[PDB]
Amino acid sequence: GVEIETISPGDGRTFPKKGQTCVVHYTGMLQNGKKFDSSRDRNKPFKFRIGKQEVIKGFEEGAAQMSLGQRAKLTCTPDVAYGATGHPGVIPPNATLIFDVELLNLE
Amino acid sequence: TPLYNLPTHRACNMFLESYKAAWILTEDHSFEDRMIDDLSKAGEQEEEEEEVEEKKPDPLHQLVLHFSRTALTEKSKLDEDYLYMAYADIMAKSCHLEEGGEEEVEVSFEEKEMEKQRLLYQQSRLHTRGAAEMVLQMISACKGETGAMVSSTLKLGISILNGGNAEVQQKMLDYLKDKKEVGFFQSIQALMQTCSVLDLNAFERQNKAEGLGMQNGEKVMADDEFTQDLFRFLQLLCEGHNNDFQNYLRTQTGNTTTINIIICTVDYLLRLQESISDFYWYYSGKDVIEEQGKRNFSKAMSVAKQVFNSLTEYIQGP
Amino acid sequence: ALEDAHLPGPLRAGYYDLLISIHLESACRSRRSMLSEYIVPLTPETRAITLFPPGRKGGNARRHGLPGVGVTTSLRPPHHFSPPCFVAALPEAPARLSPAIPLEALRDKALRMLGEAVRDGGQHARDPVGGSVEFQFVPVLKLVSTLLVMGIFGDEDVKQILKMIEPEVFTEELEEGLLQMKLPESVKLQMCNLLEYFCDQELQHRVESLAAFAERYVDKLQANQRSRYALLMRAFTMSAAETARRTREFRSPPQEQINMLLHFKDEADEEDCPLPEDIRQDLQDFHQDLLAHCGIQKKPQSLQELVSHMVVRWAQEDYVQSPELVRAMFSLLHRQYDGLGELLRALPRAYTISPSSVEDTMSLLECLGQIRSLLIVQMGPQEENLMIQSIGNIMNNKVFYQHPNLMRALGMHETVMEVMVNVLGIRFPKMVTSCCRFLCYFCRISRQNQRSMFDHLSYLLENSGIGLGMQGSTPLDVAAASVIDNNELALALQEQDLEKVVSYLAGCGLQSCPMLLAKGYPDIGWNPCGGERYLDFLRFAVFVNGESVEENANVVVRLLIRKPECFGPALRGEGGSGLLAAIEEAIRISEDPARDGPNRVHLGHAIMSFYAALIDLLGRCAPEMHLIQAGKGEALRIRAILRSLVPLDDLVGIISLPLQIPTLGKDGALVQPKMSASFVPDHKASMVLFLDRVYGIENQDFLLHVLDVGFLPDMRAAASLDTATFSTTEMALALNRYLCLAVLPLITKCAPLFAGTEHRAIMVDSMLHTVYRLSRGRSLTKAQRDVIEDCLMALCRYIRP
Amino acid sequence: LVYYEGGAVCTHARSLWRLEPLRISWSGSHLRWGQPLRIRHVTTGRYLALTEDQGLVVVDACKAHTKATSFCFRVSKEKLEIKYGESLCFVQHVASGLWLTYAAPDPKALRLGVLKKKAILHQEGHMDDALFLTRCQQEESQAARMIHSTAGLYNQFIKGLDSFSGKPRGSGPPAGPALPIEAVILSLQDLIGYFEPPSEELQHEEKQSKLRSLRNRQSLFQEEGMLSLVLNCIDRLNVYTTAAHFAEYAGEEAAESWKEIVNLLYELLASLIRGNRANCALFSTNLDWVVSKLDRLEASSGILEVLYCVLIESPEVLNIIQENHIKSIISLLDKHGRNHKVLDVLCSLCVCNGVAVRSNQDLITENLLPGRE
Repeated sequence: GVEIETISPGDGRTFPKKGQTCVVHYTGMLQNGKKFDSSRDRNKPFKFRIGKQEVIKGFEEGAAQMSLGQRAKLTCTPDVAYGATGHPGVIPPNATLIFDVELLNLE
Repeated sequence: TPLYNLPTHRACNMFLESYKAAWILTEDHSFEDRMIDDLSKAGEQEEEEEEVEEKKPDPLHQLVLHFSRTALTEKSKLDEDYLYMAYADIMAKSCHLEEGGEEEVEVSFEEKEMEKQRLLYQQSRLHTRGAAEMVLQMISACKGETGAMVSSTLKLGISILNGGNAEVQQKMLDYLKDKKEVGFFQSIQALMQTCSVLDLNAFERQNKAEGLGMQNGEKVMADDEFTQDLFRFLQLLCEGHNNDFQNYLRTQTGNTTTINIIICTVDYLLRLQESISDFYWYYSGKDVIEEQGKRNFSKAMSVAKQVFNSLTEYIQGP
Repeated sequence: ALEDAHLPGPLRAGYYDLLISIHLESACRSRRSMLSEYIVPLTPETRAITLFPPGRKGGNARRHGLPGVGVTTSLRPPHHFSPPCFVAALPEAPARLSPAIPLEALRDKALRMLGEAVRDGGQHARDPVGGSVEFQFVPVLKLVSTLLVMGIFGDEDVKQILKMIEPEVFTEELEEGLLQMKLPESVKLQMCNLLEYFCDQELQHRVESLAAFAERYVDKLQANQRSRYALLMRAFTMSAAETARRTREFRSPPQEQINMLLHFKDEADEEDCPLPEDIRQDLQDFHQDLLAHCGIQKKPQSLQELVSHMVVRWAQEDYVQSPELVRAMFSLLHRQYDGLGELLRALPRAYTISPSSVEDTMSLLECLGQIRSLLIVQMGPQEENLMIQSIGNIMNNKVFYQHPNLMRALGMHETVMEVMVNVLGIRFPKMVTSCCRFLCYFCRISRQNQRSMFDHLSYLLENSGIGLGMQGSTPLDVAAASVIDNNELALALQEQDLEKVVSYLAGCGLQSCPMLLAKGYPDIGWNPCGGERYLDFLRFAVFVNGESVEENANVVVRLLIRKPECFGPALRGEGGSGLLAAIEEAIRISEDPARDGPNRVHLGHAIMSFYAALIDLLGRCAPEMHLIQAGKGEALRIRAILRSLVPLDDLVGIISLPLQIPTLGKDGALVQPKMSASFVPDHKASMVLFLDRVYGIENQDFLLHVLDVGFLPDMRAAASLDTATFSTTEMALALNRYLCLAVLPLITKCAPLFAGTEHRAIMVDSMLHTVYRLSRGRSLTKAQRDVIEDCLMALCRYIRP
Repeated sequence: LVYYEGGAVCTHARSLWRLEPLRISWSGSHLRWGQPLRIRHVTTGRYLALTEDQGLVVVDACKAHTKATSFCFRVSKEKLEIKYGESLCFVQHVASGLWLTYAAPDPKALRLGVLKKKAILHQEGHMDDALFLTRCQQEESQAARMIHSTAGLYNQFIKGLDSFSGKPRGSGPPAGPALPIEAVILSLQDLIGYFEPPSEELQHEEKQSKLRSLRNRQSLFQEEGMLSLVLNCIDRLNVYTTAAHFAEYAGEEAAESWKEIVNLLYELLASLIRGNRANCALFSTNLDWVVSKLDRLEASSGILEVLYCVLIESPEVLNIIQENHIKSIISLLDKHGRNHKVLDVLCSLCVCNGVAVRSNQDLITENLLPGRE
């Protein structure tokens, strides 16, 4: 499963359903606090749809669970993540990911 | 067939090819002498610091030193170098102006002397910097392989040696005797062995192919210019009755192995004579000699004439 | 790290190189590879290009524009990048793209950084950035050069770069330029790399202007020619003059016509050329302007003067110790003097295409880019699959067979040849087959492509091997395609290459095939399958357009008799058995399935396919009837040698022996074993060709004997198989083809000999039955039916009623 | 036995023969027609001789006597001076009627594709018995002698090691004679000095000449087989784990130089293979041999240098590098410390001669980057 913990209050009562675009500003790291994604250095928000399964299922469920303008820490287990496959040179074949996500500008 | 029915792009391509073949190619531009003079100008290299002469060698000197370095670099085989070929052509054209002159009215022997001094000065501009050694290291590194590199080297050497001047003859002899290497003469012998002669089988193939409607001098006695350049180079080496070179060609003193260029020349002459005899035996029956056969005979006899002159030079001095 | 001013020099250079490698190197390399050729489309944007800038200042001419600042129309495929994201789910697979970075911001950052570096270099200080002037300048120059060659910078950016390089010469109608300050050797090398780009831009501008002028001039030439043709055709009064003018300017190949039109440079040639004075003066003015631009005619006023003066001054100022730097300066200096020669050598790669084919041309360039890029990578499975797809797209593209000249100019044949050589130096048989089939198709496209591929015929022979030849598509087949049906190329073939192929044929006949002995097939001491390829290549080399090349045939037969090992175990020496013994042994070994097995190889079929191919090669090498009649001594000698080598009785017997015939059993259709250790009529067809070339049919009695024993059983078998169920069998068509190609034309040729039969009546009547039934047969080609029909009439012309 | 060979064996050092007249004074001054003399093999030290079993053989000096090893120089098969070059001569064994000649061409030898022409001594002989003489350079003459001496000394060393191999020394020293460890180390230092790369400060021409000289010397030694002998010695010493073990099997006075001998052997191997592509290519089947020894504490720098020299010169071994090999290489950084030479080795593994090895790059990436350590 995916665990969600709030960090800052959000707008609330605005959860993206299937079929919208969403822009997020996220930072993702290993279980041992090893940063390997940060959308802030690229200075562009990550754009993704819901229902196309382009992003991993854990990230999609975590993003759809929270509301607009909310900052949330999402812990994704390797089962709902790459897990054994991982990423050569990026992610070990067994790791639990922690991603902080600030959903904004729902469309 | 008419042009006005053709598409614009194909006609444009044909126009480009025709214009390149007719207008651009036939245009003549002379820059070798001017560029050589500009490179030979020493600038401030003798005035900004008066400690050591040629502390900053002339740009032409640096160029020839770079080519000599590329020659002396140990490699499995030589490789094509368009820059080297172009620069060798430029240098040969620059130093061959007086040799080429760049019925007749009366010309004073003093005028002949003045153009001779022009030629000697032009040859000095090149051989006072290392060209005489570069043309030997090129031939040594060629390893007896025919190509544009060795052709350019032979042409540059001939342009330097025109007149058979003792300065570059002595410089070449001193370099050879100091280095005591065998690669130079081994390459010369290999290049002489891989020379071509008349081939009547290829001539018959060419005649049949041309007659059937599918002509090329490549079929019979190609590389004749290369052969003439080789024997002209040897003749210019032996020019002036230099007994030192006339004996060093026969015997390589000091070297662990020796090559007999005289015997190699005799062998090539014998092969050429056999080819000409075969051509005679083929054409004896025919009443009228075909123009192609006349051209092949002319080329073969020109090569044979060059060979004899070289031999005479070898022994003209007693 | 790019803008960190206190970082150590090594780390600074490392970070610059890392950025360039991981964000720009691949696109830069691809663009650099594509920059060699100039394929300019024919568009109004193309025709708007002029050699010299217009006189905007007023009454200004022969004023060069700023180099690298202009309109470029030659086709360059665009770059491709992918956003670096690691949150998307991770799934042959498509090739990944380079990571993306903001280029518009990066170029401005680099330009401002270079300006700051130049200002800091001008203002002398004891603490340079990076620890030294070299560490301060080299990385910035490298980044600027990479961006400039990639083409990110705009016109204003190029103007600013030119101002930075030299404010004086490159001004537009104080600050210290990068040229004036003293610099180390590395900075000089980077600046030479910078200047090479502007020299290339000048060359490209010249070639594009030439193409635009060609476009403008061709239309006027065509209109003038049409007007002159309208005048000439109407000129019926002066018939002789009209005919002479027509023969001179019209009724000629377009290339010769345009050469005659353009051959007016000399004053004498001007009178001969029918072009008008204004039309000629246009070309004269353009040629003069081209010479002025090329420079064929002390503050420097142009890039050529600037570069020449800078190189000479550098060489005078110091004795350069860097061979790379020396080569750079001298190569740069040579171009400025020989500008015209550079254009002369660059014109061959120029090409003009229609505006409607630009999309497909861009697609072809994109496909070729991947093939060029995969040369530097060691060959693997994914790379092989990518090249398979790229080659397939190349074949499916329509421009491939519509612009063979453009394909040759791009020279993709050499590229695929080097790919094949690398993979051969067997692994990747699919890659080898794809390369060979691409080369075969390229040869089949046009004759000039075949001639171009012919220059590598001998080298493919060295690359070839027994397993390589046994591959479905092989360099041996590539050479066969490059030499097939070309009389001139067959004449231009070389006895050394023929000797090499004969040596391979001899070699494959002395040992068993490694593949078969590994799979467990019994050792026979020779490779018939190996010999098939060489025999096929030899028959292609010898026979062209239905006639035998005498020289090639004589050389081949002389080598074959000089080395008898090429004849196989039989027909060689004292231990060599005859054709009858060989084919009977093949029949018994086919009847014994255990010997045929360790079945796919069918060595039993291989044994006598070898001899059939050898007989076919000898028949194609046989001399010609006109030479025999004229009595040429060499031709008579060759025919005598072939006669001694091959007896007539062997041919007659092997023709006589029958083959398996499919029937209908209890299930309604019995077995039909063909091409699988079984006799095939094609072998007998080759033998019949041999019998036609040598051992000709001249005796009526011998003709009727060899017919009644050898051909009538096959005709009756075809008559029986003519029924629908029996005609549906595949080998019935093979028998019909064999008959119509070998037997029936022989009967047509020998029809006059048939006149005056003695006691032959009932057999002649029966063969008439067979021939007529075959003529009215069903499920056969119209050409075959016509052959039988004309054979019927031709034979009837000489038979008593 | 003697045969007929071809190819690079002309330049090889096994074709050298030394002449020794039976006299003593002025032996090297002049040689006479028909003067009895002995012929010696420079590389092996065996004298040409006649035996009742075979025509031409080579025997040791102990068995070399006048009745068999004495030969002479004649001409034209005549029972009843000599130019070094441009001359031909016939050879007769002294005190025998047989003449030097080769066996009739063997069809089987041709079948085997072997040029060997086993020379057998008969009186009848042939008409190709005339032979040509040609001397060789003092460089090769010296090198063959060093090869012979080094082979003898190293064979004695290997035999000494094998003498006590398998039986611990314990208290009393091995019954075999003491190994010549001082001679071994002195010869190792001499060979390391002999195989030394040219200095970069030298001029280009002289540096290139020295490079050619070093290359041909390395080629001569490797074709004579000194490299295999060095590898055998290295295996013999690596049989023992430590100097304490080598003392328990050979004594403390012999084990005092164990580490020094091992380091000298590795340095000599690196000198022999450094810069020679042909010599480096011979290690394609010894990748395990050079990899499994990287973990040994002694001569770690030497074995790393050997691996680096092989990798930066042979493009063939990079197609044999495997995942376990790469993991073993990374174990050096993991266990020995942060050394940039290992990173240089990995960089050499990645790309060679402008050709990228995707498998090597992927393996290095996957086994190094993800750990973030």
